Amino acid sequence: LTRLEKDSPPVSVQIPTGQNKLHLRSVLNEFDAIQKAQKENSSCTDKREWWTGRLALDHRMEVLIASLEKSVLGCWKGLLLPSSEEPGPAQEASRLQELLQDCGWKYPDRTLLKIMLSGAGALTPQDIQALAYGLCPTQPERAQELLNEAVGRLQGLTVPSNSHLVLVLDKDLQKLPWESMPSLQALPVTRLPSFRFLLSYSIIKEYGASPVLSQGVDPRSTFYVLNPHNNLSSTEEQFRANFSSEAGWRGVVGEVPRPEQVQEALTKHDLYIYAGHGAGARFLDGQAVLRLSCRAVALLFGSSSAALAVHGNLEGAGIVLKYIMAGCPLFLGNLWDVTDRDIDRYTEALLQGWLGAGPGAPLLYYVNQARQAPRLKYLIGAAPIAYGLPVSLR
Amino acid sequence: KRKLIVDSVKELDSKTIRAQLSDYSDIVTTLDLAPPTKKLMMWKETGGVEKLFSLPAQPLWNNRLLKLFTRCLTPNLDEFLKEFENPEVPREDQQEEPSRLQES
Amino acid sequence: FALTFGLDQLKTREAIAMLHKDGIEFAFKEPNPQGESHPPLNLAFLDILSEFSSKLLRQDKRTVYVYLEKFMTFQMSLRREDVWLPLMSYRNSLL
Repeated sequence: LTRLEKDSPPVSVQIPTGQNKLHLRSVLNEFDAIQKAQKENSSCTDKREWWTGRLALDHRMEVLIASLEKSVLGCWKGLLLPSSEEPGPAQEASRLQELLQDCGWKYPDRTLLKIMLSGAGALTPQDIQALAYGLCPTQPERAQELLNEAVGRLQGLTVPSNSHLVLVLDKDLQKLPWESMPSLQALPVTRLPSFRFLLSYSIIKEYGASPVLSQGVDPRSTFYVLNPHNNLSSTEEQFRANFSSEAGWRGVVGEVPRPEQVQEALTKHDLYIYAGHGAGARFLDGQAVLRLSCRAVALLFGSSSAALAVHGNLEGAGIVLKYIMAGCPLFLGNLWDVTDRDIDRYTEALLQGWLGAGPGAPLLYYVNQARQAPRLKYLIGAAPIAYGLPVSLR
Repeated sequence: KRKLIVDSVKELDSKTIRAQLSDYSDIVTTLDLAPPTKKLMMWKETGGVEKLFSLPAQPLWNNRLLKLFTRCLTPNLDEFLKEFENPEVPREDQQEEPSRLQES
Repeated sequence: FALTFGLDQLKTREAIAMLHKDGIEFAFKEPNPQGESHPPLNLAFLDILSEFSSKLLRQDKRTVYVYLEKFMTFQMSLRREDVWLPLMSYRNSLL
């Protein structure tokens, strides 16, 4: 884990999970087990059998999302939570070195004592115990006692500011839901492919490009593709007037849109709501998307719409990694497969929440809110992830 | 943590001693009397609910009729999941141009 | 009346589940005339229904919550007012 920030020296550490109870492969194998269970249950007729399976998988996904916070990150969620740039960590950023190094510290770093002070009340005594034992080896008394009393003395110190977060994950850690982690719920969290992307975003943002990040998402510049094939009657039934009455919107329902039309949407308008199967890799492939510049935030609500399929040792692959190369500001797509009604509830919740809030409304905030709309709030509620930089209205 | 139960109080106050000597109205009690009449004796015999649920309401004295009455004294979530809605359906299908070089 | 139904676990799960079902269906029985932007009638009952929550175990609590979603609706879930205090209490009971 490396927390890179301006005027902030690199703070990097390890979090070995091979010595704990929930090893880093247990979670990544339970995810696949739940996915296979869902694929198997997808073809059950008995309502009693089907509903039993859904309610037995939601609990397992809820267990998993908390495992990440309870076992893997451990005493290092403060390095993810906005660090306190207030002049309050300084009182200990050198106080807990002159004794910790004496008690056994080998490499006495100085930033690990400032990246955690934010939400000092939220810091827990058992968190403090690990933070102390690891920072202070050898003599068992002072090792914890000093760190614990010092952190206790600094409790309920201050309030946190606003600082958007762009977590970057590898080829295998991208599929675990890292957004619902019970520490990253309130904060705005997205996910970019790398760091050079983050800075090229600033280059484009300074040379009068990517107009969405300059002005905002115009609420009259949205294009929708609902029910390209006549298969999902429940969807069309729900989103017909709502997607039609919307002021200044245009789209296609029933018929498969022609290639010219869909390219125009991502290039001319600012928002692309997809309601259907997959990501529409049948009517718009990454090849057409790379051959245009993306000026519209992608809200693609279909199964595995933002899932980078790891087909072996190779890295991820999907439509998202080709919207981002076109200059897409944000990309909201589901990570695993979803059913109709739950994802329809999510889509309706997010849209009304974001398009009713008003001018200057962060999208990430209303997503964090729409996560509680699906009935199974962990199997079709924790699926939507975001790729890119924060977007909002004007 | 020697559990010696050692306590400073190993005596009694003379004030408390005289208080006990005078206030003997907290250790005495009243009189528990038994049924004062026959009807109440009967109702204590048969008023117990075990007898209330094993005897006729209209009193029958002959054992024949008592037998006639007392022989009549004898000794998951599946239904909830019925109310749930029908199963849903999944949202998965389950199914450069070469340029014209200038002629030589 | 909740103490009477001791946890013999001999299908006591179905009895207490069908008990909550009846409570939910009675709570969301008659919509309010004033408007559907206001709480459903007979919703304060859920506060009484809370005493029976402990009898269910975790799985039945989740199932009764999903059946509660059959009458709640997200907008009503996020609606935090004094007239909704009993619904908040019931939800916290089932969590």
